[PDB]
Amino acid sequence: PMVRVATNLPDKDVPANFEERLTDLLAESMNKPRNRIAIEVLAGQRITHGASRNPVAVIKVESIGALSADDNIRHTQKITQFCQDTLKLPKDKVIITYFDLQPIHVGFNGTTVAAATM
Amino acid sequence: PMVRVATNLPDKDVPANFEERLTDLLAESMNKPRNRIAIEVLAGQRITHGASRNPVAVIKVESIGALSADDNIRHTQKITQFCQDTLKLPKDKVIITYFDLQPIHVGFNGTTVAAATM
Amino acid sequence: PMVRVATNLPDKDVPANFEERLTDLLAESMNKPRNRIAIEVLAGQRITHGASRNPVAVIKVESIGALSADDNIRHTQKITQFCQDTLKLPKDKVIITYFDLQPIHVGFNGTTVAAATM
Repeated sequence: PMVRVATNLPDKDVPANFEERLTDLLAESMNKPRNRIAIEVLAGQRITHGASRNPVAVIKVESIGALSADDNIRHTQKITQFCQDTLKLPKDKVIITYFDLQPIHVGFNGTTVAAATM
Repeated sequence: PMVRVATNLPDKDVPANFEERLTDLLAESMNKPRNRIAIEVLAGQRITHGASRNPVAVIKVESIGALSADDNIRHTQKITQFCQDTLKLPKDKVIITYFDLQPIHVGFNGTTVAAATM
Repeated sequence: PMVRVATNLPDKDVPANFEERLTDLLAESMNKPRNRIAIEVLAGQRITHGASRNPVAVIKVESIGALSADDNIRHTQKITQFCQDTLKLPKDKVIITYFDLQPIHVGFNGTTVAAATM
């Protein structure tokens, strides 16, 4: 999985262990190995939501599978709770988009994922 | 809708009301509520286009629906004109990608959009 | 094509000609005109991969076509080698996601790509 978390909160408000903890959280929720998870954090960014500059997170989650409609209820519950706990954001200020990828559309270790599997 | 505007123009050149005005513009063009629209602005960024560092904007627009081929002619006309007016970019220096999302692939308010609707 | 390269390497480690050279590389690999290629570079960014803060690049490549499973083996080989050469990253620290776009989903020069073609 490839995750991007952007927030208008300043960088000082996104704890140093945010990425590590989110990695563990998503490994469990998505049934994915921790070593296959990348997390980008972009803090101190201009973001509005309904034209408001109040604290908000906008998140993208890409993965080959593990993103069924049922799965995504679980990931949204967990990611949202995680952001509430760590970033102190309200539930309605965590916006997540999921991208369900084909293995022919991911490059890693110098070739596509499809080319490295059965 | 979730919108990301990246530009190599410095932040001082992206007016404070850019996000608010773009929100109103997209609410009208896309027939979406203003409160359902998030806008990220990333200025002062390294971007080339045809290898040139001239002023350019690269924009992503995600939405559940409202992105038919006909709709996207309208949004492109409006977003481009908006960027010409506010950022003083030429028409051929505004690049937009549209992502038409399923409601099972968006998390908001702690669950998926699909789980919150009829 | 619209390319985004994010790295936790500092900006000083991403050479000034990175974007120009990547443009030439992708023009050849993808059989696309250089003038149709935009490259965003975001360096000095927080990124972890398997919870590690070691040097890594996370890359997105969007294009109308030119992204067949066979094509993507080639682009991944070339982009990865390019990042090894210029950014001194290990092969297993270059992560790429491909997005194969419809022409109705790209705006350029004030209208959609579909509206400008045959």
